[PDB]
Amino acid sequence: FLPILASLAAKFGPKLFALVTKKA
Repeated sequence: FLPILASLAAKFGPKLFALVTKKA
């Protein structure tokens, strides 16, 4: 889903992957 942008949100946001994608 998406090009790299979704994974960039994940990587540059450890805040974002923990919050948005709930991986924390």
